[PDB]
Amino acid sequence: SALTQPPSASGSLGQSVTISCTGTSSDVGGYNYVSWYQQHAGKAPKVIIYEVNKRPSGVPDRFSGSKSGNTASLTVSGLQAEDEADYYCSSYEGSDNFVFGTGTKVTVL
Ligand SMILES: O=C(O)c1cc(/N=N/c2ccc(S(=O)(=O)Nc3ccccn3)cc2)ccc1O
Repeated sequence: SALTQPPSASGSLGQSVTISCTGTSSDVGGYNYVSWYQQHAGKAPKVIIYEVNKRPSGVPDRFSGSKSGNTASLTVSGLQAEDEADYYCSSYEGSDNFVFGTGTKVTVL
């Protein structure tokens, strides 16, 4: 029981990176309650997106979410050096329960 994410992804500075988060019709595909977290090495996780494509305050406009079917995604557009980090998704999966993805390490070329 984990959501599927690519282990790693790279992009050039100023370009975009997209990270997918694939589950099933019982979680990612069944609800609009996908969240994304950014974690720099040895630091606490930052909430970047909730409810598929809502941003907390302080998250730049260049981070966005989308979802189609059983796959949600996070795009980091206008890639900056500080965007190098591990990124995790999560979903609601029914009955007051949540499930996390396995994480993607994003590097800048
Ligand atoms: O500042 C904020 O906006 C802020 C927002 C935060 N959002 N946290 C989350 C984390 C996950 C979700 S979610 O995509 O799972 N959505 C939901 C929605 C309703 C019930 C359960 N889950 C929803 C909100 C958490 C802390 C904060 O400070």
